[PDB]
Amino acid sequence: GQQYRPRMAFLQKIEALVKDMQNPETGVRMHNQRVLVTSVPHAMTGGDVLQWITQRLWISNLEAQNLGNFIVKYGYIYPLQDPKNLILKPDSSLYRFQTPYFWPTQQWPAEDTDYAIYLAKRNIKKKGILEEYEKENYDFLNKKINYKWDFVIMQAKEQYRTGKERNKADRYALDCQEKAYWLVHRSPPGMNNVLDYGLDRVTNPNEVKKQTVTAVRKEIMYYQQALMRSTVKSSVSLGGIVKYSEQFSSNDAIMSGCLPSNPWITDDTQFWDLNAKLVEIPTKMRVERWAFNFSELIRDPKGRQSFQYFLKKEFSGENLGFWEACEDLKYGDQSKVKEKAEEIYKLFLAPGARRWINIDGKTMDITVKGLRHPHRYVLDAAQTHIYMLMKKDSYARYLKSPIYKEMLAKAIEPQ
Amino acid sequence: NETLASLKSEAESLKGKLEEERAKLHDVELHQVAERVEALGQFVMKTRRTLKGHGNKVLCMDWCKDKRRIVSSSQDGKVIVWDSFTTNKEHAVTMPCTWVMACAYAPSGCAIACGGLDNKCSVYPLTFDKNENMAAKKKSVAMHTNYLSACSFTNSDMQILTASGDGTCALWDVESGQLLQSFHGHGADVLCLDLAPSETGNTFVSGGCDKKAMVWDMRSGQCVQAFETHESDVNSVRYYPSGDAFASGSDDATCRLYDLRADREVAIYSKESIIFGASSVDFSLSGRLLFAGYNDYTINVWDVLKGSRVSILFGHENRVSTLRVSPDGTAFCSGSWDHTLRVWA
Repeated sequence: GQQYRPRMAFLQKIEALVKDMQNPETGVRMHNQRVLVTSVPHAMTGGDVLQWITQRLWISNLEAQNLGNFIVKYGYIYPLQDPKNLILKPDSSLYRFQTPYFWPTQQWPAEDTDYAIYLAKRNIKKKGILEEYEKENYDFLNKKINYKWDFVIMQAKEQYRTGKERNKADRYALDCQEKAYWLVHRSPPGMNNVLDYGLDRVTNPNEVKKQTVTAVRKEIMYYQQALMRSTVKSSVSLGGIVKYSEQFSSNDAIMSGCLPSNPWITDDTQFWDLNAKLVEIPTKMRVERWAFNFSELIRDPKGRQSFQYFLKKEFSGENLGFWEACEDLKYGDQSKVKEKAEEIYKLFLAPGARRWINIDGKTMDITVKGLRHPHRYVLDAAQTHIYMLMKKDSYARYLKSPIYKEMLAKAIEPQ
Repeated sequence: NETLASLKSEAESLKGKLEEERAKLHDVELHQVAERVEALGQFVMKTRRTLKGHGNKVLCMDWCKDKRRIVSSSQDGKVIVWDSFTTNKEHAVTMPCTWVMACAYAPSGCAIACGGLDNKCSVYPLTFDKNENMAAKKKSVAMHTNYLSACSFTNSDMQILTASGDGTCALWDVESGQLLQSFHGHGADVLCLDLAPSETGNTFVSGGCDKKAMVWDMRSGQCVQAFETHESDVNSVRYYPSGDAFASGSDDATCRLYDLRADREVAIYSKESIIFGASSVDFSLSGRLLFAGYNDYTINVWDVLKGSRVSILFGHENRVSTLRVSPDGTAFCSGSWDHTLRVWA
């Protein structure tokens, strides 16, 4: 199955923020401590942490509140009161920074042995001061790691013994700190497990894999291939992208709205009704969109139907049939391909063909040589040739034709 | 190993030569080209529909080309087809495995594909049968050696593209289940894919846990263009509507735009306040806006051209795991580990 924990880039990013917060000159405002507590940092209010986030990242209080909540849910900061409530309260409620020893890590989850030791220790500090879920957890572990139990108990007794050399304030503070860790890593039932990362990976992200020769050879092949490829200036390609978005802006309903209205906003389905795939009379917006580029026309069944009528009138009404046949060959059922390829050649391309179309000498040779060993891309060169011919010649003339002009004229204008 | 050492030296030489050949034509930045594009109007999107019915995390969704039906899949093995406009559930099937991480709608609107922990991708027909038994009609198409992460129909109901934790993508014939082409190159688990909307229609892009996005030639099985600028896992990839660029979303909390014609990263969409992973990205119809779902339960919306955040959307109560803009560009759907989906407009 899957053996490895996924990458967790967020951890380093929280840690960087937490370090910024602890800066002596520019960090979160801290509190005095009139009772001498040596084992943990000074406390700070939820409101002060939130204010620091809002100001540092220059964001709304809602966004700062969401982020602040996650810092608490992951256990980097913990509340001194109402400890089961893992939110950052925008008020005078007190919090402390967790010690780095109790931070979450990408590669290592909290371990059952360590949890058993914590519960066995807590068990000693009372009889069952253990909460319900913790008693269940303790009993589960006593069975699961039965073999380690002498070690678990020894270690619990050891730590309990050492805990007694702290004064009342330090002992209380340390107990709060450790409990805050376990609340994140072994959460009560019915509480979110923020540590749920979904599925493990097949591949270990922490593996420094030795590149084999075959690997480096393949890298070389990629570069040699890439160097053979042509590119254009950024001014050209990016100019195209900017122009494309500008051209399609009015058709982008999220940005610009639509006519008569957006069905998701008004519950009026007319916009969908008027734009049915096979609507009798298309909207003016739709007909106009066919003029943006050849693919817009071809991909719209109503557009393609109009374009086919134009072509048939010019005695080119098999080009589109040939293009569609090649599309089906390439994307359709593959048990058929060999026969299908041969029958398309015989029908459209061969001398005396019954749906004859013209292709140039070079394209025909590429096709004929390929057909010696038919496969699903064997008509790709002929298909491209015919598509580009339609695009370069027929498309612009279609847009200038009475057929397109009449379509524009009868097209529906809603609102 | 002298052969290995020499080959690595040659590979680095060619990497630097390719870098320099590409750099010669890098004369302008996208933010400069877009210096005078018109500003957007006020952002006002809100939740219009909440789809409740999944019993556990929603992992994937896809719109039907009819603009209103949606297929969605869950950790508990359940796949639901909704009429999202009314919210009515129209079809439902429980897969024999959990963690159905991938689902796709067929372009005919008469079938769906899905899979996950079963290491397969299976096609189910959709019918108007009264007591419809979908499970009885499951057809296993793809077989991988580890989990399915992503799938899509090609330009027909007859062919399917899959991505897997086994490190590969593959193209399949639905009727026979025959492997048409495998795509090897990712160093690790492949997490996502998207078919190019180009006029040629011979390529697709994938993203994975090698932190790379790779563009593949479906005819040859070769990676023709690779991009390696993310700092963590690439969770989502999506072509810009013209086909001449694509965006990715990553565990590194950024989304990025890559220009395929100039062969370069051209935008990084990020903020210091956004530190959790982007799981899913999709474009508005015109490509001006990029919507992304994040592991901190939010959706961030980006101005593709200007590079700034347009808005942050709150509402989901756990990770946003999946996000698609509707086929006619009027809405988008987010799915979440909170067991719900939302349609926004």
